[PDB]
Amino acid sequence: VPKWIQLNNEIMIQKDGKFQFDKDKEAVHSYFVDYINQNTVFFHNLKEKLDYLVENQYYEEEFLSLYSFEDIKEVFKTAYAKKFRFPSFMSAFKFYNDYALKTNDKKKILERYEDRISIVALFFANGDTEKAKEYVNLMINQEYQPSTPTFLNAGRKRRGELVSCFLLEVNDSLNDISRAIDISMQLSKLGGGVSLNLSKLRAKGEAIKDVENATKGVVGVMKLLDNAFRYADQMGQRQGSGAAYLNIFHRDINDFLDTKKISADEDVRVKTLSIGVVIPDKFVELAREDKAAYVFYPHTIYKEYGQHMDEMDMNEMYDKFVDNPRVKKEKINPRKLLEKLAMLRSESGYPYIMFQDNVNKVHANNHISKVKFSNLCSEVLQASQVSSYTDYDEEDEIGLDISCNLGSLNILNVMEHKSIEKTVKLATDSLTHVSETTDIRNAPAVRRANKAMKSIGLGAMNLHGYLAQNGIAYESPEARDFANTFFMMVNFYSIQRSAEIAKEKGETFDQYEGSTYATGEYFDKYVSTDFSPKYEKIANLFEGMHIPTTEDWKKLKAFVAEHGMYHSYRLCIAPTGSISYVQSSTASVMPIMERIEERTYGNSKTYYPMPGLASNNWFFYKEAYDMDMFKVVDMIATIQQHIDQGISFTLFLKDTMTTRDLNRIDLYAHHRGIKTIYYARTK
Amino acid sequence: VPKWIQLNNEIMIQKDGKFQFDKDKEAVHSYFVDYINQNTVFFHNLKEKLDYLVENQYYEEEFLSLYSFEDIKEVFKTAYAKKFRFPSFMSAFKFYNDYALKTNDKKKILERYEDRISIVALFFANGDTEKAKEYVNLMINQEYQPSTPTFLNAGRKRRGELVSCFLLEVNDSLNDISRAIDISMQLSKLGGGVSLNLSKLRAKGEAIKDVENATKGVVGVMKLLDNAFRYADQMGQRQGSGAAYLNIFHRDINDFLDTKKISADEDVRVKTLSIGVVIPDKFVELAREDKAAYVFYPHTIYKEYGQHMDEMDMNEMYDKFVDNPRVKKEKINPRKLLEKLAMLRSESGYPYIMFQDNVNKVHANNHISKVKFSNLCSEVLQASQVSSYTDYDEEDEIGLDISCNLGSLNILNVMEHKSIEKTVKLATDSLTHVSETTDIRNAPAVRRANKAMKSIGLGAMNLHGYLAQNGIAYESPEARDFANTFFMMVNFYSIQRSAEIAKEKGETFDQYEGSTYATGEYFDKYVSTDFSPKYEKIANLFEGMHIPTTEDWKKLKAFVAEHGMYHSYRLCIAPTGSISYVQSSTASVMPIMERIEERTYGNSKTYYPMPGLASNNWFFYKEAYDMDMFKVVDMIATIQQHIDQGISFTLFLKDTMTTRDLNRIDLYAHHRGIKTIYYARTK
Amino acid sequence: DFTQMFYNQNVKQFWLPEEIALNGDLLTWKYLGKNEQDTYMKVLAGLTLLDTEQGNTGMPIVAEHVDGHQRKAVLNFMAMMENAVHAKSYSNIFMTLAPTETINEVFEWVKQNKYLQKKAQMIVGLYKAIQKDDEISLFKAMVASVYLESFLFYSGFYYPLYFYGQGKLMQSGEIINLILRDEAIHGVYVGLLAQEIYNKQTEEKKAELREFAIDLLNQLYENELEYTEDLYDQVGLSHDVKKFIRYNANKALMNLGFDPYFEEEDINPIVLNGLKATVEPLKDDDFYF
Amino acid sequence: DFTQMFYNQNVKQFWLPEEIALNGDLLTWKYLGKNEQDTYMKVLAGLTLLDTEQGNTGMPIVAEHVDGHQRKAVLNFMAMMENAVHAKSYSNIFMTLAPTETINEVFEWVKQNKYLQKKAQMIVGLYKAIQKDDEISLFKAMVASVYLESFLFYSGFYYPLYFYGQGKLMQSGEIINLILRDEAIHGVYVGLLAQEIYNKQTEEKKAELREFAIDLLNQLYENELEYTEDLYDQVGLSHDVKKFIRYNANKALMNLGFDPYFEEEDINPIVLNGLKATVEPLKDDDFYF
Ligand SMILES: Nc1ncnc2c1ncn2[C@@H]1O[C@H](COP(=O)(O)OP(=O)(O)OP(=O)(O)O)[C@@H](O)[C@H]1O
Ligand SMILES: Nc1ncnc2c1ncn2[C@@H]1O[C@H](COP(=O)(O)OP(=O)(O)OP(=O)(O)O)[C@@H](O)[C@H]1O
Ligand SMILES: Cc1cn([C@H]2C[C@H](O)[C@@H](COP(=O)(O)OP(=O)(O)OP(=O)(O)O)O2)c(=O)[nH]c1=O
Ligand SMILES: [Mg+2]
Ligand SMILES: [Mg+2]
Ligand SMILES: [Mn+2]
Ligand SMILES: [Mn+2]
Ligand SMILES: [Mn+2]
Ligand SMILES: [Mn+2]
Repeated sequence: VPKWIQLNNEIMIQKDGKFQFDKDKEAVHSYFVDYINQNTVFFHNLKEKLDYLVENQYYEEEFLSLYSFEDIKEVFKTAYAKKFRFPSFMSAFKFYNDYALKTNDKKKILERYEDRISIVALFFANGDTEKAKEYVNLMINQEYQPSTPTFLNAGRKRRGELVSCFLLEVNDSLNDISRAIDISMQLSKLGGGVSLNLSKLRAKGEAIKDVENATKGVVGVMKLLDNAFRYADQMGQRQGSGAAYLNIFHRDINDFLDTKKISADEDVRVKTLSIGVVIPDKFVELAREDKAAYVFYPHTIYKEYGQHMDEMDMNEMYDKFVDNPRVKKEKINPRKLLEKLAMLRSESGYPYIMFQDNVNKVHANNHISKVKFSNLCSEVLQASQVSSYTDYDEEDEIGLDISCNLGSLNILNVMEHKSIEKTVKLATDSLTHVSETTDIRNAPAVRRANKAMKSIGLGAMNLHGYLAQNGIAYESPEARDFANTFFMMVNFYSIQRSAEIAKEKGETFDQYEGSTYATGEYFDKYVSTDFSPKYEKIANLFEGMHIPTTEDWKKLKAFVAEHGMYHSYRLCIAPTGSISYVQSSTASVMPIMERIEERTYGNSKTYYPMPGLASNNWFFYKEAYDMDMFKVVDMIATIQQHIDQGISFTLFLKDTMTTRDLNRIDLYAHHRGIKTIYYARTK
Repeated sequence: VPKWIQLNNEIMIQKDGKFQFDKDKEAVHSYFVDYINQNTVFFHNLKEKLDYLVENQYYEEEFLSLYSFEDIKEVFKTAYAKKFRFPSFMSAFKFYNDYALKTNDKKKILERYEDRISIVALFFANGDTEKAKEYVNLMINQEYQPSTPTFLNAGRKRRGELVSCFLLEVNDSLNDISRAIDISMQLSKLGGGVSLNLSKLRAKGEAIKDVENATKGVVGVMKLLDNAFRYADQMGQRQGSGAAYLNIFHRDINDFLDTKKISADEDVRVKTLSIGVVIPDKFVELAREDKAAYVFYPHTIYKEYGQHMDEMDMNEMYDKFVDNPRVKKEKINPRKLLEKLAMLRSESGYPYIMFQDNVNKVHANNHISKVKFSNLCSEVLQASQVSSYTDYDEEDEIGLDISCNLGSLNILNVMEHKSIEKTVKLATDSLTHVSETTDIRNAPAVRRANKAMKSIGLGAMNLHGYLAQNGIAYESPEARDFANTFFMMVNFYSIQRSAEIAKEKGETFDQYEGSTYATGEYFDKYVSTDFSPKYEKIANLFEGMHIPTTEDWKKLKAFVAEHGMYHSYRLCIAPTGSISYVQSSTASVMPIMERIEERTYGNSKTYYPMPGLASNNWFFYKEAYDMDMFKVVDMIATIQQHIDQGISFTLFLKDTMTTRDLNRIDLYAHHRGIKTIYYARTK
Repeated sequence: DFTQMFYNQNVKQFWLPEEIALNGDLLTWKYLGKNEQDTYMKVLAGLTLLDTEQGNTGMPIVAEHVDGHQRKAVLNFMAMMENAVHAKSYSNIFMTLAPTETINEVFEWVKQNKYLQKKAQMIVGLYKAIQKDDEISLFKAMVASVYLESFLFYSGFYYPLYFYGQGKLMQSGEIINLILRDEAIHGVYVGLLAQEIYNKQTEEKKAELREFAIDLLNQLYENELEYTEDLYDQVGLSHDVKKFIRYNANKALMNLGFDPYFEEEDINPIVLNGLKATVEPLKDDDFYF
Repeated sequence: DFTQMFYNQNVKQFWLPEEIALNGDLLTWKYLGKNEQDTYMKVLAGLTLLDTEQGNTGMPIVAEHVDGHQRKAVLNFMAMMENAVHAKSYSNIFMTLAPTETINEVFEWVKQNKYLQKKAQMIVGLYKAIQKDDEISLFKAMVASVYLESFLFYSGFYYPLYFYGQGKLMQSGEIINLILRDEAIHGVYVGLLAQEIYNKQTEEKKAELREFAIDLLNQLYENELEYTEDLYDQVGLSHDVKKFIRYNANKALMNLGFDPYFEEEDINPIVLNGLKATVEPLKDDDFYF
């Protein structure tokens, strides 16, 4: 066993009844003085390194050609001047195993952390040396972390796409289904997770040109998509991951759910395609009143009204659907469907739950389209227009397929540096650059939506780490007050940066004029309610930083009205799974699953303590499963009120609790304004 | 139990030690006195019937509008003047259960046999009343039978395409694979059987964008195609049928074959995807000499030579591939592979066997392309060019995808009417009309090849029926003499009609000038070898009909040289599954499987004796399983020497014979010039 | 003279309950009265208990004490059938026809039923009394096993056969017939082994062994009567079942080489109605013609 | 968490000796040298002798002491495969390749062989030492069983796999591959039963059981090296066989939830070529907060 492995395992060997957390630090030293420094490839100077990486097809030469070598040297020197040290063994291990650039045979390390950060910063700046240094300082301080696709692939020749998630709308036609399968394979080839809205597809037993009971429903398309994602599995490196979203009022909703039952037959079971359910407020109202609900056949509704079932408001059209004899429907028990959802989530963690009305009551771009589904991580909530892929030799009507670039603020590092504004603006600029340089030649709706919406996702990580390292319980009202203030600041500065980009470029996102940003409605709660901290401890935490007031929000509203906004969507809180290790941060705004996690790598086992875990903050690092899910819902709703897109909200459940407890948590989330629920992980 | 079913089951009841075959005739009468006439919709006049069928979206207005009502009435009167009577119960049952037009509620019969024949004739003639009457006389004499798609769908508004055999070339790319899946779905939606060539696809463990061990091979593509064919199942009417062809020198050939093993796992086995193997002469030579063979990685060959492995002659390329270090290959035992093929055919009848050099040594259009694969029934053998389907908003390079037009001569009815020439020419004209009226807007290469090649398949059936009713054993040399003469006359008149159509329209098929028809090579064996019958009995059978001599063939060769040939391909012998029942004929040129076949429809049993079966010809109606497969191979080769495309050749084996016997039959078929082997049906 | 043919017969009879689809019985089950369903569940539960102990204990312990690798192979195979095939098949039937609570209740009912506990106590007691190298204790356990195979199962088998014979519950009935076909050969085989031991004894010892066998049969019989009445009175069939178990008791005695003990009676006629290809390598001469 | 899954995998792997025709092996057997034929015979007899112990004692003794009806059924099925399928398969291979007198002599030799006896008696000793209601002694026997199934057989399996990977003795090699596939799952299953016992122990007791397992492995491994040289030096294969033993020792340890003992090595490519939360209804007022 390696020396650093033994040093890391020495953490759990208690001394005087206490964990040896400091041993972890020793491990990193070993991991660098025995493995990383020996396995790294050193050159005489930076010129030889850059030339070797360029000619050997490791780096794209275009982004490096925008800078003179003196500027690149200055950027690299700025990166190395911080003398960044990984405080935990797992941070360095995760970076050098998942994100550091290696040779073709993967026998040596070509990129250090500073090298990777410098390359990403130079790609972000697009020829601006000062901007590149700003990005270097932002990432080496670990205030901002680009998503895994962006951080791993920026400036690389053998790179994939920098966009993490893609959302596709599938129209009810064989041509559209085949095009959706093709685009899903193309985007999984690019490495991104693909989500498909199957609510427009007509249910099982519908007519294909006057021959009835002909359609296979959404389950056949689900099987096709599952095989497509199995085939396109990132060249066999990462399993192809897809998501299917169906409205709960679709007739196939049961069969949909039956794809995830552990007793499902092979002709129905789907195993590589995640499932999500979109629940309008009408379904929750029907379940609450115990009135029997009706699921609908989409094609009959489309024939009668000319629009898809998910294209209009069910809260106002459900009674018209039910009373219409030309609309076909089936009777269901909404409470039984809710119990089935809870049982399925207990068994397998599926489906994702999207509260459609919670998303669309604060959605700023309802004029473009209502949000009808979410992404594979159930945090992207954007307007999408379905595409009409016609026959060959016929022009296709290209719609809008959602796609946003992810980037997370490290809350602990951002607040320690007292740089919410600067970090938010620089992250917005980096995400705007990632969107601008993204061009996908096989997904036309994705390309058009990227060019028009200009949507980005600016997330946050290390919420629980910051709260526990500052002596604040994650479930406490003080923690929710901190989240309210911090994310109001993040939203304020993201809107300010979006408006500044719109002013400097003279262009807004497409159809911005009909948005609530243009009409000023979006700023209502910000121009009437003060989001400054209500607790003295939180206010002290925010000292040295100008917390925006109602007057600052009014000025920002006027600025947006004058100049517009460059981005249709700005903030989305992704799960941030593996890149949180490198940043020494807790995953996303979720509470920690465990204080010390035991992970098996190779034939060895390693223990990763939570960042900053110690004796004095052991009980502030409360495990998520031990927490009240209602207070976690309160925290997520408090954050969500300042996030325009959704938050990947994983439910952490105990084995003792029943499906009724899961249903109660889901209904409280819906009541509190939670937009989406990601996972039901049971301990 | 209905009266006609009792009269049909009375056949097996033996009187005086003989089957009551004549009772079947009585059954037909009952089937018409009790059921057909009662459930047949009658109109006051044909005008009312045509108006009702057109208005209720049963027929098409376009083809009926080309004639005055007097001409349509005259065509119907010509059809009804024959007073055609089905000689067996199963003929009428199959027609009125499969082909007769029924109401939307499927309880009444709108079309009789004469009505359907008249409608198909009017569709064929395209406005010529005399030509329509000629077609009516052809089909009511049952000399020619349009295929199930053409016969069932001609003149019907609610219909699939008139072509059901489609051959697709799949290029080695994700875009091409997705396009192939889409086209397969679209053609299965039209009701056609789709065959895909997977030899150009790179094997498992190949590089994608210079990353190693990334390709899933052809088995993942087969899984995708199997899912696509399961999804597209004729609006839930018939099981989606598809075929995949792989060259035996493709490295995936074992895994390909492993998709049909019973022991194969769920992630390996494809259930609705037929498989065929293309066997070049090089593989047979390697197996014969017991030299170990090599299966090659197609992408390495493409990188080294710039052409696909299946696009070049393996006979001259195999040694260069083996000696090339940059071509990756795996060692195999060709005799072990042959034994595996025989074992798989014994277990499941798969794969289909295509002898590439047997096809291509007589292929007339090798300049366009060599025949690389066959159809789902393993009888279509045509030149195909792969298409380069690029990314979106980029122009695709459309190639040639095979789609031939099926139609079968009834050898008994044709020869008893002494009308080989007239029937062949009229069938060629009808096939040309159906090929010209076919327009598929979702298969670009299929449409392009249909427009360019103008390839049709004119088959024959009732060969064994005709031979048995004339006191000739199917395995006798007299039967092979008759087949030689009859199919040489069929080829002569098909070529003459093709040249006449080319002269009339002033156009040949695309790239005809490079064909062996243009150079006169095709006629070589016809201008030197006399194909007149060598037996007096066969000559007396051909009495009253002019048998083309060598001088006639020289005149035809000169005529083709002067005027060209309209069809790239003219003759292919399809299995003729259900139309053989309606025509009261034995299926294809195959020998009969059973003298009397027992079938179960609903909860009732039915008995179909072979047409013309009696005590006198009971011995001549020898069952296929009791026959020597070498003599069946000899007869099929005798026919194949006059057929430009292949013949659906099913092997009929006993359970006693082993895989050595199957391999011996396959090798004798290869030796005798058999182009394709369809199935290995074990009794 | 017989083990090899029993080996071949046992292995050729191999089956799994999953070979039989059970959803076809759903309607004829739904249509039975509550009394009929109750008796049916309990009957199969009693059978499950017997096979559980025959598989866990009876067959393995007899296998341990019987000499000869082939005899042991037959007995091991029979043991596997008892618990891996027979006992499990009943759960397949239960899981198809009954809700979980009814299944839970019937297994609780076997634990507390005094006749089922008594018969298990008696049979398993004899199995566990076998002493190494003591042929008499082994004989006694083999008699107990024959009585389980050829007599005790039959109060249970009656009811599935009674339905099968009326064209009811025919898929479940198919499973039961396969189980019965197995037990018939198991009873014969163990009977032949018991006779081997009996035939080694003095006439005086034989007389004692017959006394043991008849006393044991009577004791089991009297208990089975009470069990039969307890289960079948609610469906009106107790007297009919009693005739059936006496019939099968005689078959068990015959399997042991003893004369029938009960007089012949007419059994319900309904219940009587309830009863790759070869590969050769390619020669170089097969490539030339 | 695992018994029903293993039940399924076991029963779906069921096979019989008669399925593979053996006579065609004589066409490659006749071309082997005397040393090759000698090694093959000796290896085959070694496997046969060890597998008989597993069928007569190893599996039945574990089935006897393990609690749980479903586990007893799976274990019974495995014992059946040893006695009814594997033992007949080994006999069939022998009878095909050697005359009766040669078979008797090879078994006499291997029966007296020091290295075969050492390992056979070490394993049997641990099975004989199991005490009623003592889970420690049961665990030790399970370790012995896993070592036999997943480790000790492999010095023997090497040779048939070596021929099988070369196109020699393909019929008997197919049989051996089916046997080996059964022993693999047997080893994994018994391994899970051992881990269950291990996980019920204190930390000191665990460390003591680990020391037992490693000490036993060491004794068996050192004897395997001697066994290997004794059989394989005459055909020049011992170096590669030793790599195969260590690789399989590591698999056996992993089956017992332990870390690999030996460094990772590549294997001979010819041999490689041969190889539910509680459902509670919503009660209303759960929709109001
Ligand atoms: N935790 C760590 N994170 C990142 N790099 C590290 C870490 N530990 C060691 N290294 C790398 O290994 C080298 C070993 O040097 P070390 O940290 O022991 O101190 P040093 O030799 O006094 O110099 P310096 O600390 O100034 O780099 C470091 O210079 C650095 O490049
Ligand atoms: N074998 C048969 N094949 C086809 N149609 C038949 C057959 N037998 C009877 N029919 C149908 O039933 C009708 C009655 O025929 P039948 O044998 O009674 O005498 P017919 O002289 O042909 O009668 P019709 O006056 O109808 O022409 C036929 O006209 C035809 O429509
Ligand atoms: C062709 C086909 C379609 N479908 C379903 C899936 C599609 O969502 C739906 C629409 O198919 P379409 O491609 O729209 O078929 P169509 O346009 O010819 O029929 P229509 O005019 O009624 O639109 O039909 C199947 O389930 N199986 C099939 O094989
Ligand atoms: Mg449509
Ligand atoms: Mg390519
Ligand atoms: Mn039993
Ligand atoms: Mn039994
Ligand atoms: Mn064994
Ligand atoms: Mn074993």
